[PDB]
Amino acid sequence: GAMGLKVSTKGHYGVQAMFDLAQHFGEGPVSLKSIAERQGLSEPYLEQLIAVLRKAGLVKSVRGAQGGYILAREPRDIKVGDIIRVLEGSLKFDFSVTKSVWEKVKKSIEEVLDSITLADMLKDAEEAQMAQGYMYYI
Amino acid sequence: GAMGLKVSTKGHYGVQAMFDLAQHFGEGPVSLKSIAERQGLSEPYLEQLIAVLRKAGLVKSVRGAQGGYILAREPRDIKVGDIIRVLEGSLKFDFSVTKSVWEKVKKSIEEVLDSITLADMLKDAEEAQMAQGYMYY
Amino acid sequence: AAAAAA
Ligand code: NA
Ligand code: NA
Repeated sequence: GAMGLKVSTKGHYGVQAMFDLAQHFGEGPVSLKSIAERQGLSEPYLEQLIAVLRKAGLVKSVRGAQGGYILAREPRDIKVGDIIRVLEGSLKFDFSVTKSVWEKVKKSIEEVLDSITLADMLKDAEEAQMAQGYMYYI
Repeated sequence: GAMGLKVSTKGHYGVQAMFDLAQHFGEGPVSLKSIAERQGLSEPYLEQLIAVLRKAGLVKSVRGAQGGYILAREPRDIKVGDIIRVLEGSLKFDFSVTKSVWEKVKKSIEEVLDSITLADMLKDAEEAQMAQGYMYY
Repeated sequence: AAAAAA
């Protein structure tokens, strides 16, 4: 990155795991092991992640044969920013214009992540990894 | 915070120091000690910072007597993004939609930081830290 | 600590 943005492991794995659940939402519950396998995630880390997402009401556990985990809301009702919000935790006043610049950076990030839902990601996933007859590439 | 964005020490101090130089551009060179004092920065850290900014052509040293450091370009020709860029430094393909989301985040940050110059910051500084008759609020 | 710059 030119601006040197670094994404935390928790953000990256949180979104990856939620997206994997979105990809399986219609078909039903999947095991955590299967998510870890498809996404190249460590199972212990994923276990801890899912625990928080579950407390937040973003994912739920089911007791079936195909038991396992499913999204607790439809992908269209989960913004990427919602996932990030869940995972994240002598005096005098002197205004800092520099801090105001960072506030503007923060606001723009919040705007992007609130503008994308898991359903949007599902749509993009379909368009970008598809295959077609060559004459249809424009 | 909300998204939990954290700004590095180097970005924060890099921009603070460059802005302090912008605030003194017309008046001329200032010492690094003076910058460290006004901005609450560690002198050793600032000296290392300034060395890179100098190599990049963003600041220059002047011999003088009351010499010191000044911006090497006018504040209107230095984007905050320019400062950040200076300071920063088998096989198979599988598209990641999650990575594409972060690419979009990166783009928007780049756009904000390229849209603000040190001159814009000088104007904002004036406006926000002013004093006037109360009837004009 | 979700994202940092730079
Ligand atoms: Na939280
Ligand atoms: Na650089």
